[PDB]
Amino acid sequence: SISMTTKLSYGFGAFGKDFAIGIVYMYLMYYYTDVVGLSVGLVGTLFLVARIWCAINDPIMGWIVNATRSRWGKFKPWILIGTLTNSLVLFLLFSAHLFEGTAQVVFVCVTYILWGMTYTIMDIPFWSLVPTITLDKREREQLVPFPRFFASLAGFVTAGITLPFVSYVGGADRGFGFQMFTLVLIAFFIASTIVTLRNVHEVYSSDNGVTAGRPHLTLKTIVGLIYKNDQLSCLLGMALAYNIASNIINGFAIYYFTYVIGDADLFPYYLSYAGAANLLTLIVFPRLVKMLSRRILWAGASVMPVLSCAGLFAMALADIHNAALIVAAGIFLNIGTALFWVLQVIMVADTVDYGEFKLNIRCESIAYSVQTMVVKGGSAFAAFFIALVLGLIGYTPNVAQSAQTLQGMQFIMIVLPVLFFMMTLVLYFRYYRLNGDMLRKIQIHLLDKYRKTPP
Repeated sequence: SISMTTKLSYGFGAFGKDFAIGIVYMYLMYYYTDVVGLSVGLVGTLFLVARIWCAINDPIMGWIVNATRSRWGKFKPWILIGTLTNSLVLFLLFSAHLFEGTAQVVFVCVTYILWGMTYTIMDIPFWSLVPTITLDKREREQLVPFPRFFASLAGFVTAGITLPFVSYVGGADRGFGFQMFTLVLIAFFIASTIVTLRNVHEVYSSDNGVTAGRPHLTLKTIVGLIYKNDQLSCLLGMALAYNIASNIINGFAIYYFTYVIGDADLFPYYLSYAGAANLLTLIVFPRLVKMLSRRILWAGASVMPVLSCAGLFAMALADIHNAALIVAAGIFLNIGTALFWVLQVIMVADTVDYGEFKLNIRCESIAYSVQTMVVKGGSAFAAFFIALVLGLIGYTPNVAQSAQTLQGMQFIMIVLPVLFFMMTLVLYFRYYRLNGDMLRKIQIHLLDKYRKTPP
């Protein structure tokens, strides 16, 4: 029933959506420090505060999107505004190398936080289009792999050709090449936004006379829809734990690839094989959901990175530091993250549907606001837990540290993501219920309701 054109246009939309932020996530540290000359402490504090601010802003953006009424619906206008304003703020962000002194710092602080906010404006409604397109289990399963694959491909093409571009254009003057590549990103992002706005046509969307929308809602009642929707709360917990675990693992990988190994011959192969695994598991997700249960795929999504953690734990117990083990851990982690993200989008859709069922309110913006809130709070809480463990083990900041202290810090860093994954799976298998006959019950209920309600 889903137009192949719709799948591919939403995929290109996701490509442009993530191709504009991968550069930030991946090289804003290197820009701010190696090009602009700012203290690592300042940059880290800014990143933490901004992630907290975005997490708090997310539900406000959900309230805004839900209470919106326009010609193109309640999502497309905010999608366009977000893309445009975020492109502007991105270019301004990577133009920080011009100023100096307090003028620079202030600039850097404004742009960055604005960027965050702006992207939030763009992010929530985009994904909220998913539950308004299908409403069916298999259709969602074979829909969301397109955008997830395209997001991952954007991230990996960034990691691949973002530095060669900055080097070719400008040369020496790294800020200039950065802003030129930024313009490239702006072009792709706006093209993708136009594509998704024209082609993606929301079907079962709030705004429709039959879809049980309640636009005039308070912030109190809307944020209460999160707690009242017990399944959306389960999703909140699951995704928060999974994001904390994956952020801790990614920070460990960054630390051991940037500072420790020093063998620059490895990271290319690690990235290549990780991207291969991720894109392959995304391509083959429509298959294997029928071959293997939805629950089974969630379990595997969290278990594969647990295998990666165990492998690198064995690696740390010795000092072999085998590159084969590194690439295997990366492959497993990437398979897990792909499965997780696909199932997570499908589950946000399922949860907005279950909210319309249990309650009588349809609200996609809030569920995907929860998604983005959790995406940001994951990094926030991972940093919090790492600082907690450091203070507990007595990690003086960048001063001489015992050998066993460092090895134990590494071991506990390996361990606690396993705890978070066990938490995700406990919560899933004990409280989640949207994978079987329940899903079809919700579907038939909503479809019959729409059929009976006067349009």
